[PDB]
Amino acid sequence: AGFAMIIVASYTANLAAFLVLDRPEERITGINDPRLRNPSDKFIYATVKQ
Amino acid sequence: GTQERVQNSNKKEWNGMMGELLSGQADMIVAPLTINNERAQYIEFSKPFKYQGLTILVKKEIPRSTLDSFMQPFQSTLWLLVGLSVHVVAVMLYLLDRFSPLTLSSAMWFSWGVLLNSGIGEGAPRSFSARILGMVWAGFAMIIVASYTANLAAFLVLDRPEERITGINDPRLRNPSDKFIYATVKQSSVDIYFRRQVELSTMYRHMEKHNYESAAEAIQAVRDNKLHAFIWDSAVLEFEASQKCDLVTTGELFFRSGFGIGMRKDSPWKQQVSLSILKSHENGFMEDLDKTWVRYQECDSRSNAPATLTCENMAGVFMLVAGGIVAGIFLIFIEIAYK
Amino acid sequence: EKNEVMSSQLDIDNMAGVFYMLGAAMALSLITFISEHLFYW
Amino acid sequence: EEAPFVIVESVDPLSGTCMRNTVPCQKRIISENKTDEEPGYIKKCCKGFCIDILKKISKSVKFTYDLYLVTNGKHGKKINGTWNGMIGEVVMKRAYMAVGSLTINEERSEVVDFSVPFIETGISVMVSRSNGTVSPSAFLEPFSACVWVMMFVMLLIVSAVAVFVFEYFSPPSFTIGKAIWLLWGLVFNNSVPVQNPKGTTSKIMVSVWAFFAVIFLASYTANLAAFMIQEEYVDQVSGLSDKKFQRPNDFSPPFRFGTVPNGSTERNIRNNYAEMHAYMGKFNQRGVDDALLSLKTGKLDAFIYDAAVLNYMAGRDEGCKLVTIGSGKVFASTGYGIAIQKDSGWKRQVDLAILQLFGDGEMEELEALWLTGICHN
Amino acid sequence: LLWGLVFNNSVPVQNPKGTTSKIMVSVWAFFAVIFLASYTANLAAFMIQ
Ligand SMILES: *[C@@H]1O[C@H](CO)[C@@H](O)[C@H](O)[C@H]1NC(C)=O
Repeated sequence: AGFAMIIVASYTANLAAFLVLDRPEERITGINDPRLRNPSDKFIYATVKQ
Repeated sequence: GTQERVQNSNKKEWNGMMGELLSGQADMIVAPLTINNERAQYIEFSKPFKYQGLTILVKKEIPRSTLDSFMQPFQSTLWLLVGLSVHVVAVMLYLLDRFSPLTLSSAMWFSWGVLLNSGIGEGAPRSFSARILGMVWAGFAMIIVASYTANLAAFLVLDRPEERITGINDPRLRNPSDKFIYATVKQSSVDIYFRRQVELSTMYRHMEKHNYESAAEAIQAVRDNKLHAFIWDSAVLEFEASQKCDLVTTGELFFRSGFGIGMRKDSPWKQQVSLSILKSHENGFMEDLDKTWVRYQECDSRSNAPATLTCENMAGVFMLVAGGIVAGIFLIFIEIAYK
Repeated sequence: EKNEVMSSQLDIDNMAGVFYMLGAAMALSLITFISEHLFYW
Repeated sequence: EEAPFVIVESVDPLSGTCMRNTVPCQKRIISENKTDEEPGYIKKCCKGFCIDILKKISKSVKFTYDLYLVTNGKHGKKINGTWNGMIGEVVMKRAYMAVGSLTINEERSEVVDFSVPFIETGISVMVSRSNGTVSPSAFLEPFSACVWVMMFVMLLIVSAVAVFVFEYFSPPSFTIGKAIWLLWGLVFNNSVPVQNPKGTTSKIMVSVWAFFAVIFLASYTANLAAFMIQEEYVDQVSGLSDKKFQRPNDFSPPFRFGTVPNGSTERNIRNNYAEMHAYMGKFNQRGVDDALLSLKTGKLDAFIYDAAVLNYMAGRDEGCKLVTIGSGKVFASTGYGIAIQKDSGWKRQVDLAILQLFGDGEMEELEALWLTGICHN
Repeated sequence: LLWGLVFNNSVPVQNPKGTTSKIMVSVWAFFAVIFLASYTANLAAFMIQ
């Protein structure tokens, strides 16, 4: 009995610690972001000419 | 050693090791002496024996969950509103018996049984209305328990104590509070470095009232919770942060300059000593000395895991149980008396 | 920015929708009961 | 520009010159042969960390300069008693100074003077970031032994109360084992019990034991869900002094580690480590880019190079799939300096100026601009 | 019986016997254990952020 409950309490803490740390990413903030000062190739972003 | 104005005369003279090296009382300095700019004017520092930086040293704290009670994630009104709510539902299930389509004591036992998840009780309502009422009440005993557990495990997740000081750009260090005593060792390289800066000097005015008379006294006072942060070299702080298991360096080194054997500006020893140190850093002799003296670890890995619930914070439920046994004895006297 | 580190309690109003659901279920139960009573007449 | 400290951009196409950030470096490289005296003069403009150090040194010291870039050499290796590269240009009284990456040692200091080191550089290992798994002892972690032993003693005293219940009022006996099984089940959410006979103290007594079981179990789950989240940390190796390198064959299928042959790191290793150099030669690798590609495809287990280049490579890597155990445990930690002319008079002034830069805190700004990356966190 | 088995238990009377019947309620209990340990995890992940 003590082990059917350790398997269910452990399956739920693992499911709700991978549902908590599932943040997609962190968007660009300000201008000091290192990802903006040196962007990747597949990160097309531009402004209005002139 | 540093430069300071004398008490009575006008000329400025060095102090301690620098003064004893300059004033013909010492020909060499075999000791940890960080190479600086104010000292290289009159001293010829050889190539550095070991590299290091300036890092902070704070005391390690107990996680200390601080739960203090079980009804902690419910607010005393919600714990009371749910109880009358069991009975209203119990008395309604009981009243839905006289009308045609169950026993009142048993219907109120069954609402207690469905919300405390207990197995006690016997019998189920037979009318369709009371059946749907119990069918939705089950759904509400489970929303109260699943909601009490997500609230308990989202206040046990966000229970981080604080964020220790990191590096030197921390705004809490450039302008510290009154009850944040932290200082350094008087007359050293850190003193000159803080006196040279612009805003770090505005904070250095604040450190200056209390600076320990030595690194050993400062390390001793840090443990006694008398000093909150000690900024020193990191070869000595790494040896303090390992042996005692309650000292840990939080910040990152921000002043990269190592020690060096320094003799006066004119001597033949100055030339051969820089080659001996460069040659003996390469053939691993310094590595052997470091493995022999400086690094033998006894406490590490910085687990920093959250707190494990102790019997000091989870005693409310045991008090509730003990209380259950005591009221149970009075109820047994009432049962005998009622019988 | 505004940090989400808030030990939020569950006050008498922060979690009240379940009680409205229970009340609506009790109303529906009374409706079903009066319907069954009319059917048993 | 063979090191990520100085770079080469040909020239701004807007004004035909370069901006006010870089300094014009004359890429005076002999292109084809010695048939003519044409040095292939194309005025480029170099910038970076060493360029900024050099530009700060000249204002703090009154002098001018003109970057004669390089001719037939990279850093300078003694060949047939003749020096080439930067050391060869300095020793022939043709340069009088050198900057960039010199990796000061004894052989270069023998004939060429050196200033104080402005940055550290040794031998750091580079390994991939091992994923951090949960500790094998975590289910029995979120509750101390005190909680378990009290729960057990409370179970025992409630069983004692249940055997005392046997003297209740008028309403298969209710033995001790049955009550124990019933209370053991009620804390691990249910097994299959037979309960109190009746008797309002008995049913009530099991009912308030169920209320402590509902709180104990929704508190363990919350505490387990709060540890699994935060704790995460692991380390692949401790450095060159660990048993993983000293005893490679005394393990699972052995590790693979090699460096770039014909260099400084290989020379030291061969000088102070025989079996290590042999095992590294048994797993030699190509250039730094091919070594990174091999580390990405899981072919090499540890890369050996200088600390600064590996740190720069790991700072700007795609994601943070690279690590460098490095830090305090770096072997033969030398430094980079400015190779002044032998027995010159500018050595003292330039090293004093470097120490003065070190004093106020501008080199930290230079490092934060040119030496940090995305994985600085 | 199946309404109870998804909100952790009320007080039911179960399949008479018959291996398809007991089995059938047993695999409905396995979807109730996953559904309920998944709602709790999802509720614990919203309350936080
Ligand atoms: C770590 O997890 C990522 C997830 O995609 C995986 O690609 C990688 O191979 C894992 N590394 C190890 C050492 O398990």
